[PDB]
Amino acid sequence: RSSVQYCCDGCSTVPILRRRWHCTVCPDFDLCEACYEVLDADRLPPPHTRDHPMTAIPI
Amino acid sequence: RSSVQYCCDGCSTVPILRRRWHCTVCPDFDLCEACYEVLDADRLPPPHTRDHPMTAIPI
Ligand code: NI
Ligand code: NI
Ligand SMILES: [Zn+2]
Ligand SMILES: [Zn+2]
Ligand SMILES: [Zn+2]
Ligand SMILES: [Zn+2]
Repeated sequence: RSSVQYCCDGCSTVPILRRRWHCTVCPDFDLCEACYEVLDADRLPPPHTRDHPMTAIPI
Repeated sequence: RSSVQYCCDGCSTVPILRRRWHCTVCPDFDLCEACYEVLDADRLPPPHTRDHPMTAIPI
């Protein structure tokens, strides 16, 4: 079956499991826990920027 | 990001990797390689039946 899943925009892991750090500003941007913790601020995929508020959403 | 992935109707693994055994008759039915090889038809969710032709589709 076809299933909607969240894929990390930092590392392309899919599905993100347990929780996803979601951008409140971008249209459709999510990070897994590891990317949220380790991705460098100047290496975020544009147009996401480091000032965008992120929220932890249960999967 | 939101992403369409294939989820196995036999074991619920998602994404199916490599290839998916896809039902030609049902609306949206897929098995991973492992389920296709070892699950008996009585274990598969109605309305899928053993006479439905299945085709291997690369992921
Ligand atoms: Ni949102
Ligand atoms: Ni089809
Ligand atoms: Zn990631
Ligand atoms: Zn953003
Ligand atoms: Zn399976
Ligand atoms: Zn079927």
